[PDB]
Amino acid sequence: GDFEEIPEEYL
Amino acid sequence: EADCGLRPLFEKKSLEDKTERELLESYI
Amino acid sequence: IVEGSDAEIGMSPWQVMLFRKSPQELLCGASLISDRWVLTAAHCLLYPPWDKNFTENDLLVRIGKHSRTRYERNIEKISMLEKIYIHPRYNWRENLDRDIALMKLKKPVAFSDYIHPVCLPDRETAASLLQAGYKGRVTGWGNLKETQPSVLQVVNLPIVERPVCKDSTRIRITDNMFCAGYKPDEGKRGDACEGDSGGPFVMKSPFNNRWYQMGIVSWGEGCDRDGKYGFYTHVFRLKKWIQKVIDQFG
Ligand SMILES: N[C@H](Cc1ccccc1)C(=O)N1CCC[C@H]1C(=O)NCc1cccc(F)c1
Ligand code: NA
Ligand code: NA
Repeated sequence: GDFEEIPEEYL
Repeated sequence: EADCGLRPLFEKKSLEDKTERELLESYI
Repeated sequence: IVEGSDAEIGMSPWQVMLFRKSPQELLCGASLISDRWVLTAAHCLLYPPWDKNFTENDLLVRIGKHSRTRYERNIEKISMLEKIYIHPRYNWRENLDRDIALMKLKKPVAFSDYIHPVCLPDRETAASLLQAGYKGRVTGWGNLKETQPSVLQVVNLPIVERPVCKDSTRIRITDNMFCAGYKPDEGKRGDACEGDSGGPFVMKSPFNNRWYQMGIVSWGEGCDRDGKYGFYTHVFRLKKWIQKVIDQFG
């Protein structure tokens, strides 16, 4: 959970 | 592939990383 | 990785991060073997004793990474999985025999300074390099001890004699595995650990100066314990399967 949000588009 | 296993920032530039020589020295 | 060092930039451009979509987190390591195929450990994907059974749409592949947690803008590439292939004789019930799986990517990844495939060994390279005392390299973003790194960690480890592998454990070891690590008397230490699973064990061939992936991080009892060794899937031994899959599903 220390993971930086990734660009929504890969979700 | 044709180019597999050759790192752009190392083998392709004829640069060695800091510990690859430890592997070579083990290959006796 | 226990007792390793931070990687150099571009030192392992075949390193792949298996990433869970929700909750967002590291699952495992993996490797890039062509512009569309990623190699990992089956146990990363399927391990019923832990209620693990991931489908394509549960995961993503992150390629070209250095930082564990950071989103590496203009450098990493994030890919979606088209299809997962697990070895049909993967032994999750007993000893993780044939601990190997392929993942096919929805789109080809673009190679760069930081993204580049590793080679898979031919019979002759394997016969020449997989010798007791010869060292390989293992890489990953897993734990630094048995009860997290900022960047990719790297450690060089010698292949261990099969009798020593066998006598170090009660688990049944197979010809589809090898073990690596320093002996207690050897002083030096290091090992893979939790979260390093599925990552590559690589060797640099002295005959053609190319990196070859000889193993996959598979299992170990503890991490960096004296008298214990990490166990690796023997990639060459399963190559026939790998080629069938790729030859079959392009
Ligand atoms: N601790 C078990 C030992 C084992 C081996 C075979 C069958 C069942 C249990 C294990 O390593 N497992 C349990 C299933 C996943 C794998 C693991 O944690 N592998 C990660 C790892 C840690 C440490 C060293 C290494 F090379 C790999
Ligand atoms: Na034993
Ligand atoms: Na050990």
